Amino acid sequence: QKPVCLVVAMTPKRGIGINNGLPWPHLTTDFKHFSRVTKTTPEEASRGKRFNAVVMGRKTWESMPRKFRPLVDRLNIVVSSSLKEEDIAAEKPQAEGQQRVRVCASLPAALSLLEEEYKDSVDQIFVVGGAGLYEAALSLGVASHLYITRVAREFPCDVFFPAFPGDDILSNKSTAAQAAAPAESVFVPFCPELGREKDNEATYRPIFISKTFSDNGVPYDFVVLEKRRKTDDGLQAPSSAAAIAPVLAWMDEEDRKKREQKELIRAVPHVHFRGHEEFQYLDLIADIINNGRTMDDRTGVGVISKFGCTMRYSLDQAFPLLTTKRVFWKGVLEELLWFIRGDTNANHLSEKGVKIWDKNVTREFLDSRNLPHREVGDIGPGYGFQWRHFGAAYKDMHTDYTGQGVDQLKNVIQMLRTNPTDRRMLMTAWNPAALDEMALPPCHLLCQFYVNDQKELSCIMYQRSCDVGLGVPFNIASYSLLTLMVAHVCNLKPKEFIHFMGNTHVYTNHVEALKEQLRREPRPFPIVNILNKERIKEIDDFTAEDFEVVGYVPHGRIQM
Amino acid sequence: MQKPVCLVVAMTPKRGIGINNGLPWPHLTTDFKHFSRVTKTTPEEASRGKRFNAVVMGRKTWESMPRKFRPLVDRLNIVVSSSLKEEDIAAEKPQAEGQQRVRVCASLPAALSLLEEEYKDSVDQIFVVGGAGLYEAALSLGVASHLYITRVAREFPCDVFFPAFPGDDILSNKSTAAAAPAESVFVPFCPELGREKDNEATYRPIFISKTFSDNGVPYDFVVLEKRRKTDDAQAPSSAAAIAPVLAWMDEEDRKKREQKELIRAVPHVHFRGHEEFQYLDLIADIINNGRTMDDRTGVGVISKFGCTMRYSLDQAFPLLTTKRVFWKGVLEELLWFIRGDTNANHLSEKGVKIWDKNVTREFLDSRNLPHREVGDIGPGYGFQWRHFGAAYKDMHTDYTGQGVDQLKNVIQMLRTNPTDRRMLMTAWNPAALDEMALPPCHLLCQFYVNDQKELSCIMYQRSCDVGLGVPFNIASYSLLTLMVAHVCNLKPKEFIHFMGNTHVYTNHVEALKEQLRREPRPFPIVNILNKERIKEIDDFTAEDFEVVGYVPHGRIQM
Ligand SMILES: NC(=O)C1=CN([C@@H]2O[C@H](COP(=O)(O)OP(=O)(O)OC[C@H]3O[C@@H](n4cnc5c(N)ncnc54)[C@H](OP(=O)(O)O)[C@@H]3O)[C@@H](O)[C@H]2O)C=CC1
Ligand SMILES: NC(=O)C1=CN([C@@H]2O[C@H](COP(=O)(O)OP(=O)(O)OC[C@H]3O[C@@H](n4cnc5c(N)ncnc54)[C@H](OP(=O)(O)O)[C@@H]3O)[C@@H](O)[C@H]2O)C=CC1
Ligand SMILES: O=c1ccn([C@H]2C[C@H](O)[C@@H](COP(=O)(O)O)O2)c(=O)[nH]1
Ligand SMILES: O=c1ccn([C@H]2C[C@H](O)[C@@H](COP(=O)(O)O)O2)c(=O)[nH]1
Ligand SMILES: CCc1nc(N)nc(N)c1-c1ccc(Cl)cc1
Ligand SMILES: CCc1nc(N)nc(N)c1-c1ccc(Cl)cc1
Repeated sequence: QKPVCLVVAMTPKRGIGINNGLPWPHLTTDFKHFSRVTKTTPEEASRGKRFNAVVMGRKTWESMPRKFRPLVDRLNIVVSSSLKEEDIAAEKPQAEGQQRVRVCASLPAALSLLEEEYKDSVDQIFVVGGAGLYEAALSLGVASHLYITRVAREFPCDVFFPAFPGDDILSNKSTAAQAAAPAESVFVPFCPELGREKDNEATYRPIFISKTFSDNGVPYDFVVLEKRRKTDDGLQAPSSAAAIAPVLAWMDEEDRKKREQKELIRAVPHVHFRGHEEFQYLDLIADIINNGRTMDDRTGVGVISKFGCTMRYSLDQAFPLLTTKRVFWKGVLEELLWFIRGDTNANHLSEKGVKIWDKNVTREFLDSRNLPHREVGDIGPGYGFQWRHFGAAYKDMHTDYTGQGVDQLKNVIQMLRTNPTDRRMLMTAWNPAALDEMALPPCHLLCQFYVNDQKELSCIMYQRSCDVGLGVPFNIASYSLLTLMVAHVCNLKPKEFIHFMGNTHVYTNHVEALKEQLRREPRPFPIVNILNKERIKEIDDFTAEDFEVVGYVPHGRIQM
Repeated sequence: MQKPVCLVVAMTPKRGIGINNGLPWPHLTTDFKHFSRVTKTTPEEASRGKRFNAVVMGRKTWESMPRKFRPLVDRLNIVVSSSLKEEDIAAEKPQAEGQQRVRVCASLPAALSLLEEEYKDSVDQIFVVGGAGLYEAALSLGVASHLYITRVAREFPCDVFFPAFPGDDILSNKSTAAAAPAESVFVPFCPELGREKDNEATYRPIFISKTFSDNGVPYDFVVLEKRRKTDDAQAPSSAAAIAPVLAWMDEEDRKKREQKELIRAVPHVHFRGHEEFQYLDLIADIINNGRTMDDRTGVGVISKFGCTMRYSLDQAFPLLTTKRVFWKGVLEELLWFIRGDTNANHLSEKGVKIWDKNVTREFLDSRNLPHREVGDIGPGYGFQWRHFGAAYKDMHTDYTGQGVDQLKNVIQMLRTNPTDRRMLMTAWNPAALDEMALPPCHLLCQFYVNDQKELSCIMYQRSCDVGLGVPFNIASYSLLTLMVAHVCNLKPKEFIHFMGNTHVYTNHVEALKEQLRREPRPFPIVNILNKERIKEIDDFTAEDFEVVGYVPHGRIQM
């Protein structure tokens, strides 16, 4: 009895085709993935001819170009009542060592044919579309695994993958007892022989979530879902390992005792291959809750903290705007352009609807800072003032500072353009002489740039204090966005943002909300495009209308 | 023999194990726990009708054992002796219920046969636990598959020594003495074949732990494995479902790996607990995976961007051991930093010349500082630490009260509000960079206190020569953390190293590959002397520190 899997690419609304074609421009990595999965013999992936079978409906077969069909090096089965096997053979000369294309009247007939006629030759069976055959395979319950390429952008479609148990992997579902009726869905039998019985309901659970890819401006990732019941929950010589085991046992005794005391928090534990880069962020939250120390802090709330943490995010395919909770993109962008301008007037942010600075520039708060001479909204000689005018004497948010202090951002960009191997391309906001004049001591206080041999730019930012629940996603996007902007005006390609964290903490009053967020599987990351690239020559040329975020499909509000 | 035999011992770097029929060092608590856990645990519990292990010892070791511990409880005890009588031992202290009668045997082979014969169903593992006479017999018989060695990092006077053995280079540097065939015990690989030229074994490390200490004594744990000397010059459905996808995702890295000869430090060590493995693994990862480019001086640099390491400070001090670190230089330069001094002649006159090449008239002129006196580093590291933002005239000026004194600010906050999240000290002053002989390399450090009065430090370094600078930099900021912890009545916990451009020079690669053949030795202890006299960071002098148990490998021939 041979394994059956489904292989499909779909939009978040399950769109898979239009006018008997695909909805999107060509997805190059997905095509490699489709070929490799369906052509790979089982012994190869784990490292007389044996081959796999691909089963498709008639429209999917018709949708292919004559030169491309049948799919090479796999047995092709077409489910159809009208197509004839002789016609297919008559299309073009049969190639050597290629299986004759078979036509069957239903999916059960196709599987029975493979089980019986191809018992010694076929290894694996892939159902590869379209919606008619996917629906048949789901309702039959024969698919142990679904290989889904989640395309993050929406496209006009007229053919959709059937709704299925587990399709919350694609998009947000009204499920908090607020749905008007049980969601539309195929019934998937867990034991296929027992059909539709209440006791026999299955669901598909993700075991695999890759990092985000893109081609042709389309972001997407790869997931593998495994059928489950709905009522469900180095290497060394053995002698070497046995000699070592008693020493490890006593060395781990103190940790094992404290593990067995508390319950260990773990983000979406059923996902075994955790390639998505947001798993760094989810695992960080879990590790702070599990292993941080509870302590007191400036605000009085109480925190769990760890000291010295790192994450890295790729910028060459997609943009790390986190998906298990929506990030305030407009605030990230408006605040970064404000920084770049050297602006210290937080009212300019507030009037645009970005309120993040307001609580720290009230008359009340500025007086707690012993700055009663500060007009409301004046953050003092803080972040952007130090970036563009490091060391200048500060009067107020209305003063013109052109030519005062050191313009670090200009110096970094000039060095990247002329001497990109330089090891001093740094920008800092931490000016200890100015700390008492500021509304807040800088939090993200240092960044460093680096170029490799292929004109790829990377950025490290060092943050002294990190609220992982609320601040960290925002800071990831700010400095990733900065890296895209610097790369563009320096004729570089953005490669990586690297995040160095000092005091890294969650607030104890957020612990329960974070546990709920840690039940969410990350979605594919969006793409951030720079618009009007020919117009933008210098870092000061960017405006708030020069950016577009594409394919951003985050989880909704936290039910807590 | 169906039953495994292992040797368990603690020894100084000179193989010393005993004096006056006792141990040569103050009590080592963690080693005593380790000894009990290893010899007591039966592999049902290690891997996770009574079964037990046996411990076999010589008569003097039996006599040395404090009577409250003797016989070793929950283990069968066998004493090898020509004079002790089993009846006398039993009458001296009769055994509790469910404990084993102590046996007496005339030789190690007699003891091992008794165990294979009479204790077939009950004994699991056999440990030889001393002393030198029984260790020598076991080594020469070749019955011990593994050696559990506690490496005590300090020499102590001893009158009894572990025998010289093949593999004892794991302990200390071996001079040009050849002497070994006459000196070392010959260890049969196949014990049945005895001493034949084709039957020669050696012991190789598979396990090196992090460094522990008790009572001022640093030490670590290694397990050695017997080898031939001629060796030397989830559910399957889930996993199978995932495999084709991983196969294509890894195809690019796989085809580059197949073309590269991967560098790997001492790859026979499988458990790599020693914290110096982070440094050795970093060298390897830079050579395997760094990008080769050219730098300021036109030579090749292999570089990576954004690396980290972490070193514990609560038991030992991370003075690296695969190559000697210039401790005097580390300590003098830090004291100089703490003074805000910028006169590199003050270092040079103490035999610390690390700054000289960057304060010569010729070099200073290349910095467009022709008005700088020889030896004047400008407003650099310690000046920014103690006088941040102050305007700089020369290295003779008195800058008292000028600028921001970050170091004093950090100490006062640690003393008064330790959970503050702003305890930072920076040397990166962009307004002063052009006046400095060198732009600062280690430019920012941040402190943190947990709920147990334990202090940690992060230092951020923009440019890291892993071959030469980084071991020095690690010692500098670990030492600074020890000093800050003391004057704040805190305990030092951890030094965390954040690295930007992390590189090795291509013309060091050959010498580095040699270094990567060296197994790390236990870290030494750094003690602060005269603690009662030292109340403020400025109070420390060079005489206030001692380095205990520092046993680094010697110089690289390449
Ligand atoms: N994004 C992706 O991964 C994929 C996208 N697509 C897109 O999907 C669309 C085509 O899919 P679709 O339109 O659903 O058509 P199908 O490929 O499902 O072919 C439908 C035909 O196949 C036969 N058939 C299908 N289901 C059954 C069944 N249960 N029992 C018996 N015969 C059956 C019938 O053939 P007859 O009428 O001859 O009896 C039916 O008319 C195209 O736009 C294509 O581009 C296709 C594959 C994968
Ligand atoms: N640091 C460590 O890990 C350890 C240290 N020690 C230290 O080692 C010292 C004792 O070791 P050591 O002095 O060598 O004495 P031993 O413990 O080796 O006992 C020596 C006696 O044991 C018997 N014996 C030993 N080897 C043989 C043999 N091959 N064949 C027959 N009988 C044998 C003889 O007993 P008889 O004379 O009765 O025939 C011999 O006189 C003490 O200082 C002790 O503290 C001990 C154990 C571990
Ligand atoms: O960009 C920022 C700015 C602030 N914070 C958080 C860290 C702390 O929780 C708090 C700042 O207060 P202090 O670290 O100064 O105490 O806000 C961030 O996470 N990111
Ligand atoms: O404390 C120090 C000072 C310097 N370097 C190394 C790093 C670089 O190889 C070189 C300084 O060169 P630049 O990065 O400034 O170009 O010295 C260190 O590793 N540690
Ligand atoms: C490469 C497109 C693709 N990607 C994935 N992940 N699955 C598929 N089933 C297909 C596909 C679509 C149309 C045809 Cl005709 C064949 C295959
Ligand atoms: C705990 C000391 C110790 N540590 C180790 N690692 N091995 C040993 N063989 C011993 C030891 C020393 C003397 C006696 Cl009598 C028994 C055991």
